[PDB]
Amino acid sequence: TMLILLCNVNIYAPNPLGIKDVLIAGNKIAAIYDHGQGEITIPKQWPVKVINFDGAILTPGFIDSHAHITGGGGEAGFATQVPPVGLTEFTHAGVTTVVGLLGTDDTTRSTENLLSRVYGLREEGLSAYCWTGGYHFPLTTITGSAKSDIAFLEPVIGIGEFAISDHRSSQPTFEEVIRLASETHVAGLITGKAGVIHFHLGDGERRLELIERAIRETELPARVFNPTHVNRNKPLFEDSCKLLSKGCHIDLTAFPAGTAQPGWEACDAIEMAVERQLPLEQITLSSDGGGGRASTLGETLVATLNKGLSLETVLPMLTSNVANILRFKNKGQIAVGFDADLLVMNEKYEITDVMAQGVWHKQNNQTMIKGTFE
Amino acid sequence: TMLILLCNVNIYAPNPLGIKDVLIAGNKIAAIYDHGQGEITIPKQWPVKVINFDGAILTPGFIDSHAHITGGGGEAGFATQVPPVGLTEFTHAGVTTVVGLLGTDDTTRSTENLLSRVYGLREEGLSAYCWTGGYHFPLTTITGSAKSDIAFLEPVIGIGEFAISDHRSSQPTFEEVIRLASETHVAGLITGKAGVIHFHLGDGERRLELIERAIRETELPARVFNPTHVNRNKPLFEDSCKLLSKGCHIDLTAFPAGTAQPGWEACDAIEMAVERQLPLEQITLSSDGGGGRASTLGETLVATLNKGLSLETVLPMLTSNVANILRFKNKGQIAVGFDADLLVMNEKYEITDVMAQGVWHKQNNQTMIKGTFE
Ligand SMILES: [Zn+2]
Ligand SMILES: [Zn+2]
Ligand SMILES: [Zn+2]
Ligand SMILES: [Zn+2]
Repeated sequence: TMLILLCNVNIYAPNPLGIKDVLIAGNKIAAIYDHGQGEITIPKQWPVKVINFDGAILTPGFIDSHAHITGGGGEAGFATQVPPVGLTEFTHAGVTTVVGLLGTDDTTRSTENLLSRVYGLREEGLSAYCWTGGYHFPLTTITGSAKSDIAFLEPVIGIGEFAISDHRSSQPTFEEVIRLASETHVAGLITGKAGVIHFHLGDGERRLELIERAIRETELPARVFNPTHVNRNKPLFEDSCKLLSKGCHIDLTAFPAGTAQPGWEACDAIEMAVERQLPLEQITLSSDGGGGRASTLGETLVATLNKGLSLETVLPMLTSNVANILRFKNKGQIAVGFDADLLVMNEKYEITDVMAQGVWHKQNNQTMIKGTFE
Repeated sequence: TMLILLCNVNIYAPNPLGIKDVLIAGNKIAAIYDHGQGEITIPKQWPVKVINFDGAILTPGFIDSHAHITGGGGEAGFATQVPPVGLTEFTHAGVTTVVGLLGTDDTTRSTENLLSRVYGLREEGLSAYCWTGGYHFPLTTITGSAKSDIAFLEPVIGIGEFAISDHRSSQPTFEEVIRLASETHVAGLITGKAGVIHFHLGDGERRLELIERAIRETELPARVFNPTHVNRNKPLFEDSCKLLSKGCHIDLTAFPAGTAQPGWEACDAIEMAVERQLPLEQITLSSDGGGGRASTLGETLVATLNKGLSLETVLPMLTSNVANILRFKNKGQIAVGFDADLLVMNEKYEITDVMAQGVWHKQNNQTMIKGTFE
């Protein structure tokens, strides 16, 4: 039914509001107000469903800016192509918005594949967007240019994951990179969309040089440049922390626990950023799912809380911080007028309930909706 | 506010429902129920606006399937290119959904212009779609084929307005036409969209021969072939009425009252269809606005009600019959779950209030929203 009243929820918006009741109307958050119960009169003719959550934590849904929705892989032979990621692999991990991309294999996979799968996820109830262009130069696009792709394909928000400082990159020049950045930036103005270039970083010692030079030498705003994997090695993390001062958002990768290799686990990188007093609103977390599994997002969250960080310190990294850089004006907050994408968590931060666009995909820890072929 | 309660409305859905109360929740119709005498208590914390209409007629918004949103013209020199049609030219005529197209001038105007303007009108709060391809062959498209424009550009729903039996046509062959129809039909299957070819008819004596042949000789469903301007001359209208038996929707043009003269005024054609016991669900009316003004849709409606036809007979031709052929599953009806696209009319059938996606564009005879540059 179309109106859902969520009573007695302890809201992290991500900022803590305390105990509230929330009215959902269709796919939107319509009201948030101090908790009552028996003293409210609901008209009998209105289709309202009332759920009492007994003070459970409610958070916005996670926005995963980096997922290989078509499947990634292929770097160890053709048998290593990962199949497309099922709906429930996102929704059950608390992901209510996904941004898809191609990675190393933009030779056998196409943007048509990517965008098709965005529409398919949208048809199944998930919010979904994608990055055009891919990993290599020349770019992989539908229309022949990034500029035209971002302008005319509504779900295309920018260029990604474009590779720098990696043995698998195209060895892009400074001139190539700043031209791509101009394209996405301008397309963002034309469209109101993110207008960012999301960079895959490898383990090359040149690290962020290209981005540092772009911001120092050119007029392109620093927010256009969005490096990911920045916790993959320690010198790179250190340089990424410095780049915050310029105004970039940086994206950590939620590596499977015990896998962060010679870099930092994401929970440790976040602990470091907190201690250092870095601008936390500029830091985000993504899964690399399909490339990775989206459940590492919540695992990283719980590992952080386990260190003694507060939910409101870390939760923006999965929600409002992502929506700010990606210009998703209606996502990432539990606030009136925003989309009804929300999670309920129990006291050990397991996600028990998942709502996407006002529809339950998981409720009382049970699957309500699964993908067509799951 | 995000909930609006429309009280004491006489609903034509288009089917007559009698007097009701209607709850709008964001952009959707959430409840429709019997108008009682006692005012109901609405919880004070919920942002609900209540509005009383004293029994006024409420209808779905008009869906205009044929408008030159960029402007048309150009057929008498370059100074005849019409400027883009303002937002209010649609809303104030009761048009809450428009489908744009290019016409004779697909040489100086592009699908990029068209689709840009679709997104513009959506940003201003109109629902808007477009036809790709245009008038001539080879087609005008963004991606270089209709099939790929329909598959990957969300707002693109089919091919139009493709000219047959007209001195300005490309003199298309049967093989050309059926291949186009194949493209749009399959793209409709892939996407769920209309998957139709909307044909501009001229005054050529060959009339609908190419369509008739396609239906007779091939497996293409009749609903694929959607001729417009079928009232423009009398023999064409006679042939278009026969095409209803094959299962095609046919589209009448709401010519300005002075002016249909070799053919039939749209109100006279509608009256003939009713009298002749034709399948009225298969007949639509569009404005050719920009090409033409959307206010002729209302004018036609009023002219047919003055002949003594009923509002429930004619109103589907502006609303549900259009939604049916174009596969707009959430438009065209005042029913729970459909989009909150609604008109209120006075007893002279003048449009006093216009709601698009739950937002008022006209209220009590006053403009509430205008276009950016109107
Ligand atoms: Zn990567
Ligand atoms: Zn990746
Ligand atoms: Zn025409
Ligand atoms: Zn026209």
